[PDB]
Amino acid sequence: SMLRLQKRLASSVLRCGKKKVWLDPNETNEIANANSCQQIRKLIKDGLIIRKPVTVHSRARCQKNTLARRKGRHMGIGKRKGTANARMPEKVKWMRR
Amino acid sequence: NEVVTREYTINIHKRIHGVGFKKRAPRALKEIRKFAMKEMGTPDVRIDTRLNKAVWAKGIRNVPYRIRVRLSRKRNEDEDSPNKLYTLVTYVPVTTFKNLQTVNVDE
Amino acid sequence: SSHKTFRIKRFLAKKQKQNRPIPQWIWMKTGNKIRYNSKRRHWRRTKLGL
RNA sequence: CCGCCGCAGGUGCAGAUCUUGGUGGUAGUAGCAAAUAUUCAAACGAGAACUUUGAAGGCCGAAGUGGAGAAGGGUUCCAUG
RNA sequence: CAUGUUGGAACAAUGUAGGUAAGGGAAGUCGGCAAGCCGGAUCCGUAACUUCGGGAUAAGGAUUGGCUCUAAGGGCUGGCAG
RNA sequence: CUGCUUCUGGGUCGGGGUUUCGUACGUAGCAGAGCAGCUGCUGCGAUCUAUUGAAAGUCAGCCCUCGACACAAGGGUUUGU
Repeated sequence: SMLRLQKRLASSVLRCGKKKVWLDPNETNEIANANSCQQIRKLIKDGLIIRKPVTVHSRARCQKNTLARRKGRHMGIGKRKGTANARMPEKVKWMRR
Repeated sequence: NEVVTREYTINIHKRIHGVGFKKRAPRALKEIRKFAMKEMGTPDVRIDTRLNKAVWAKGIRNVPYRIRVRLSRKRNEDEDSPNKLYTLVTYVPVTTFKNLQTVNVDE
Repeated sequence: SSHKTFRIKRFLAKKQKQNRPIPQWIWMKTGNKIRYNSKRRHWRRTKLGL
């Protein structure tokens, strides 16, 4: 009916965002009468309130692309947005030499 | 006679033609609800969470052209609305709509 | 603000305690004229000076 | 409270873009159009487009619609109803 | 976070904010206003004039994707190997 | 402006017709710049060729159906010389 107190507390106890607090929608009325963090820590042990997993940001196509960059692919004349100096400066080239 | 379940493909594409990008999927839910009221004369049309998901799968703008649907008139649960029966509109995954008739699936 | 002087926090203390409605036995007194507390003060509406 | 004889005056309103208060027609009208977007199911409840939970689709996109503060507010905090 | 203090239904005219237009091309207009063109990077090339600093991204060209290669540019350790 | 049982009628889906786009995924190839390995085979590889005028969409205000599927002899408000 209103679990805002118990989603806020659950977020504070899990040390996550209330984004990631899953309250069992079946056992709502047993979550409803929590009212304290100690009472909510029981519902974490009972597995009624659960930390949702992190929404996946895979950088697999990033690696696949960086492997092509290592071989000089996608690094052609019509993929260069900054100046030759801007990209790799002549002062750092000289320092190295 | 009353607890009847029938398969349907709903040409959403010709029930969505000319509605704006940010109202295509919301409209697609409202013609599947009309489609239920029309074929099984029940104001109480409850549309499954998985059929919602199926319409919204391509996002708000792009909607499945055809969606397969199991349309099931059922005896209403307690705390009664004066509607004696309701229709539960359930999604059916399908790979080809090519030569799919409306089938009277049985209990 | 969070940083206050003791003098202002005593001023703000009095203004809180004045901001309660009349007791429901005050209007049962013989020569009662008070219907409700007219000198109530909400924190959006009237800004208490300073 | 008033008639008669006298006495006295802050003594008669349609106006002053008069003063104060009230009420019309306008009119159920203008309007409730800046910043992309909602949807499905359930729960509580007399009652749900808006509340809460779950699920979907989106947005801010670390110079944030994020997390903290100073000025300023002053209890707005928190629970319950 | 719930679209900015409301939803629902239509998709007329007039708006407001976006676009696109055959052939012509500023004939429009006080006036190219508005819009459009132009744009990054690499390689060329660059005038009058000049306080010799500039002008200068002057103007004017070329190239640009994806893919498979090739060459060049280094550390570490006992003209060399690892 | 139309339609709502002449055993008939619209409606939903399907299937053809039309048409738009330009040849789907998968599989196959001693097609493929070349490259890597293993003693010719095997890989990695944009693209190419066949399957394939393929695939996909097509009335929502295209045309035709006699193929499926339910639905349809109702409801409401009035009207007299």
